[PDB]
Amino acid sequence: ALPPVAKAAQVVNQTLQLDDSYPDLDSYCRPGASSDYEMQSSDSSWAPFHVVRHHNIPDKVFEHLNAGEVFTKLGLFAEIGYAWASIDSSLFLWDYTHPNPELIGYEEATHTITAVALVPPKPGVFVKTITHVLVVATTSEIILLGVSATPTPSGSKSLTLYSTRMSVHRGGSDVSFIVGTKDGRIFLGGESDTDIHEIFYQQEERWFSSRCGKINHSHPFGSRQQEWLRGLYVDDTRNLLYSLSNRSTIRTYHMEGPEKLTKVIEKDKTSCLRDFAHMADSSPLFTDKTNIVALSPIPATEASKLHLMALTDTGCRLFLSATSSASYTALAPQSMQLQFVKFPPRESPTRIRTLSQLDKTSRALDPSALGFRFSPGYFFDVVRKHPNQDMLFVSAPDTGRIKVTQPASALKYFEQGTWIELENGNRTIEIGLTTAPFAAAKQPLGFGNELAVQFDQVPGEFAVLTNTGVHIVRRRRLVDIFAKALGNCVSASDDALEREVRKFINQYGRVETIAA
Amino acid sequence: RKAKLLPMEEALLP
Repeated sequence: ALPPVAKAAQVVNQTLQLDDSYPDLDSYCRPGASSDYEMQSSDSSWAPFHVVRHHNIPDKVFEHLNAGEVFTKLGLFAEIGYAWASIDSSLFLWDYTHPNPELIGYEEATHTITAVALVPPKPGVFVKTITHVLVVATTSEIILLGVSATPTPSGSKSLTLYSTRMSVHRGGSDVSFIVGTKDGRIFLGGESDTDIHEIFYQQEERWFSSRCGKINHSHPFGSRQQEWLRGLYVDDTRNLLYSLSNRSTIRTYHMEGPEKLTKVIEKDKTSCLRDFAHMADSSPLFTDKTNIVALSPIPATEASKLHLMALTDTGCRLFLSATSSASYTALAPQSMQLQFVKFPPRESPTRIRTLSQLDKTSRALDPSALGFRFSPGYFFDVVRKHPNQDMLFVSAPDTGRIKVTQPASALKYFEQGTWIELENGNRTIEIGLTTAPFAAAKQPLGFGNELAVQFDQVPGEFAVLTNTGVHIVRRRRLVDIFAKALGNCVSASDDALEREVRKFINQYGRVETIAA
Repeated sequence: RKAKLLPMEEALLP
């Protein structure tokens, strides 16, 4: 009754639905806590990440850096494969993928540069060939430059700069953090206070309005205690903006319009600690002495409830939900609550290979100085136990185990982890994604299915900027691990393969293993 | 080498 190709198409349709039923983040990070890790040696074929190459800082940048009179700073434009260095009032960009790069110098600025960022342009403003806007903040003003990052035959963007006549006086508030939205909105913050500013700009000059303006969205007044920002974070999928303060206060702002920004949540460390105390498992790794060192937004495509990850200096990952009071009038949330905690692993890095309760006391990630999360959960933590050498903890969801876990009530935040050692003197500065953002589906269910996209998009790669160079870290897929493991079985017995294969079956299941 | 800054005329339309 039903011919071959139609029968096989039925199998495809049911297989597509099976891959798109991969558990969403909310489902395996339910209220509670977890310490589930399988640690892998960095030199192992089972390593979830590994360093593929490194790019030294050009010698000319070292000449300028050591010629610094007062202030210097480094940063990453990982989206286009560029890095930058500021020396006092001078800025230098370069393509770090190029073996002998030329330095793009920009020295028009009159005062010390305090922040630099590469953001999308405002639509309908610039010629289509302008791909980005370069924001340069000094102690006196903020400067906008047009950017065209067109790809070259070699695979590294060609960068040319355009003047704009767009600039505004800074004012009294320091600018150390610049972030941009998908639509080209530019937000500013710094180390003077917790105020958030926005830069507006338009093509036409008017007699009653300049081409470029600046406004303070915080509208402060009266008595104000000392407090400033540690970072700004954007989530376009929810039209939200987050700030982290030096007191570990998390503020949430909603973009109710193309020119509006409204503060909708303010959650201090005490509130986080109160939520934590109401959880079943309390821990000495999170107290009133603990600092939150970084935030990472979680987009709505990845999870409905969990909006935000917060990293403590003890290495705890705090996952916070946010909820609106109502269901209709984007809808702004009005509450934020600490729901789930991923506690640190226990295994420390070792030169020699060393040999079920919730582990809520590990110090392996203490102190955590910098932290980053990328969908579907790739986690980088800069652990600074010693003041000269950084250790990099890198982990990923155990996609294979999460996909096979049954029933749904048994789902936990299983992870594969590893330690990547940086040489003595390497101080990590920034980590950015070099490939396209990960997404296996368009909604939380199916979103995190790494297995499904092994052959549709290249493995994620991450540029780790240090004070000596840029290191490229690459995510390894099942097929990469399987191929590497088999490569070690080439010189062994019939039973040597069967043993290695059984490791894969016990983690990924038989079908996924045979498919690899 | 100081980067050549092409003019605003090309940059913004129309």
